[PDB]
Amino acid sequence: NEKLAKKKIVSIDAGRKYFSPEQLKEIIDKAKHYGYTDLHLLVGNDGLRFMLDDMSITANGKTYASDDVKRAIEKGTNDYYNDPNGNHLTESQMTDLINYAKDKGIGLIPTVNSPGHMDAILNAMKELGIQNPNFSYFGKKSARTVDLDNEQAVAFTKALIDKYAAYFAKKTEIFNIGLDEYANDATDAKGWSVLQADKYYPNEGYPVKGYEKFIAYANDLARIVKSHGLKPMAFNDGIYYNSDTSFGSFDKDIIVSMWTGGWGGYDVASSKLLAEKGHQILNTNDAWYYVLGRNADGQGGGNLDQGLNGIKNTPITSVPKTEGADIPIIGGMVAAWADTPSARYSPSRLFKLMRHFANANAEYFAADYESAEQALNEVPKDAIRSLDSNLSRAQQDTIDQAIAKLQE
Amino acid sequence: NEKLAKKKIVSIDAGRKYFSPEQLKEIIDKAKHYGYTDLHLLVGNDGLRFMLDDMSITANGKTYASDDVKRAIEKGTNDYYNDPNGNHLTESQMTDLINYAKDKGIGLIPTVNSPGHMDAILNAMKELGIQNPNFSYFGKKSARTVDLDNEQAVAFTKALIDKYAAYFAKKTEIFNIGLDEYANDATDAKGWSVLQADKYYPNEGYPVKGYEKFIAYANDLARIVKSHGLKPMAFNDGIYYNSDTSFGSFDKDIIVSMWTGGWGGYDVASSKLLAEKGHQILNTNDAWYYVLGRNADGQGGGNLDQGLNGIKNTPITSVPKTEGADIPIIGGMVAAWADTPSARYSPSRLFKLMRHFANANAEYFAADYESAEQALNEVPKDAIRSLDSNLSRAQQDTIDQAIAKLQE
Ligand SMILES: CC(=O)N[C@H]1/C(=N/OC(=O)Nc2ccccc2)O[C@H](CO)[C@@H](O)[C@@H]1O
Ligand SMILES: CC(=O)N[C@H]1/C(=N/OC(=O)Nc2ccccc2)O[C@H](CO)[C@@H](O)[C@@H]1O
Repeated sequence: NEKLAKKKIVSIDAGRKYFSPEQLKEIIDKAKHYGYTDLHLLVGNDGLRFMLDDMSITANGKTYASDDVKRAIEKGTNDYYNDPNGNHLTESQMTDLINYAKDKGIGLIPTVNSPGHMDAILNAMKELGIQNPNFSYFGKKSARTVDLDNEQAVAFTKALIDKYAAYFAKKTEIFNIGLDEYANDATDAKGWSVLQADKYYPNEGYPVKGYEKFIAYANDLARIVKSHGLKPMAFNDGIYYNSDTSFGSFDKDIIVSMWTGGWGGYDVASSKLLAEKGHQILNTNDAWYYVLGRNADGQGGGNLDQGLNGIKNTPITSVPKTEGADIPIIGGMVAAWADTPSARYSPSRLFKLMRHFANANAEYFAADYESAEQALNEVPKDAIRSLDSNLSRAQQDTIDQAIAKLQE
Repeated sequence: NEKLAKKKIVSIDAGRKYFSPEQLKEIIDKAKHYGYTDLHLLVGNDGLRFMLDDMSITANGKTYASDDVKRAIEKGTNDYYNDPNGNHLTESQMTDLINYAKDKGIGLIPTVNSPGHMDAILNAMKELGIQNPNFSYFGKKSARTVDLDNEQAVAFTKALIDKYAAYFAKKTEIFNIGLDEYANDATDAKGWSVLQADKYYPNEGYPVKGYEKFIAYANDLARIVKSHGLKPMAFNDGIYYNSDTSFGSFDKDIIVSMWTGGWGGYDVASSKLLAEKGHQILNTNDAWYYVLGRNADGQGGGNLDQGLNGIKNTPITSVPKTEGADIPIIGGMVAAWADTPSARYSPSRLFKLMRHFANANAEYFAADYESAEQALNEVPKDAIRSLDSNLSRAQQDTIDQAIAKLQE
């Protein structure tokens, strides 16, 4: 069935906040249990929390030694938030995690975010001797965003992505380069307008070729990822921002994680425009968002009850900003975020979100056969087998009737 | 139940195209059958197809005689499209239609559109001696939109709305003043930007206080409608366009028919902003749109199969441009339109749309008790009664099992 063949993805922000391999395996088990197909794991998102064994970087006519890069990144991340739970996943842990997921039929999609949400990398680059990597807006320095005029900072960042992409090659299918929310701290969430401004309002102090350079940067990352046999993904907001096609084009192989329909003064391209350009669309509707430590109404945007309500009200098939058109999607992604990374991670709350997303879109999620397997095993060792292995969660109680056997 | 208490509305464009009282009663019967609560009947929308017995209008220090107004409007409408099926509903027919609907528990919501989509009224005003009522944009004259600088044209239009509102008083609850798509012909669908332009780009030939005057106009119509005990409704696109609150405010009693999340260069306010301003929201998602004579993919926007797919993919609870927030709604409205008014009206196609909207949102629509009543009557005259009169279409087959009795 076509619905069941879609991707159903849970997203976890292990960039801002540390998650242990054990916690992540537990998430993987629940994902499999509920009919999900993939774990989307941000490891670079403000913080950078995945260290390769060899972190040496060649860029700028030199090689930054592995030990030096590791030190700079570890500290860069800790300056953002020194998490008492841990700093980073190691390469051994990631290889094991990917294999553990794969053995269960769960794929892994990493994110290493740039040119925004890269606090730790910027911090690292500074320690390594790269001057003024940060974008500044009229005196206000972005903590999270690289200046695209800074050739050395850009070359280092590209080489770091390439290094990660070389690792994830053959172990994974998709690599999310991110691209969301350029200089959102320094511009009060007006980054794309700011990058486009100089073209239409010249000689006013706006970044010359700002957006043009962003386009070139995004496409170069896309080529880098694809050179390792990987499909690039990115968040939608900066992609043909304001529906403006006059700055250049985006590479069609960029899968768009469509998370926002925009807001006042933040006029993103519709998913209709993006799909018509040829981009595949992953529905990542922010109606479903959950930010750790926000549980009920009044606790702010992305609170759990808001996310659970978005899940109930806005199904997997309902994409942001469609113009009423029929947008084809590769599937849908529900996202948990750690904006305040010191908040306590609650497995039960995350699984409640995941369960609700699966149950509210039951025809899209493979039925739970684990329960049935478990029951057969619990039969003293001294229907179920014949029911087709292709039901959805919508037909779940069928299976739960066959487990209601128990006696004989 | 809260879901069942929502409004579920079918919209019919009897402004562009003539619909007979008989056709409309048939629509009302189907609406009741499927669990709808209201018929939204545009009678002024490009064409004007409802004539009051007394059409005399006092404005501009004079009274335009009823017979003169009737002649001008009838011709104005025919110049738009002289429909061989008929020109207008009469007052007797409308009073009967409203009563017929009311007796069945179906409300009627009329639309008389302005200051856009008012071809016939503009045509009429010209015949009646009002000079240059039409908005022009750099030489290009709008056929559909009144110039808000034209005091006499504005005063006549306001008085016509007041006349209709006086008629609909006590017979109805809501009056839709429309307000969609200002000068969409003459500006290539850029009307709101055009009205706002002079404020930010002065001395360039843009309408001085264009949007400011639109705001005053909308609010005056709102006061007029409310003076007859009616709640005003309007389409969302012109309401705080571009999320700009610096031109003035909209009256909070304006219920917003939220039909569009906007598109490239057409940056409407989010339903989040509108709801936070205090506006009640009627979900009128254009994903569900059906334009008569467009049946399959490739036949253009609003084709039937597109509407049926929008209905399947986007439920009644999914509002345009929410910013991911929980938007409260008074209910939802599915709309059939006659953009090409010479297209053949197909009852079966319209009922298919209506049926699908009801079945795709089954928990919102009152169950069909008419079938059960019919069966009891067909019992030779020489369970059903006890099942609660409060089920939704989701529990329909319960009732259809009780009708599967038939024999004894
Ligand atoms: C692509 C994305 O979601 N980026 C940021 C992001 N941006 O969201 C907004 O700018 N606004 C918003 C916040 C909560 C829910 C919906 C939209 O949302 C997440 C939750 O706050 C952040 O953790 C992400 O880093
Ligand atoms: C409020 C509204 O819908 N206005 C016009 C309207 N505006 O729609 C658009 O501008 N674009 C559009 C067309 C079809 C489906 C969705 C959006 O849609 C209807 C169907 O074309 C027209 O009949 C209406 O007059």
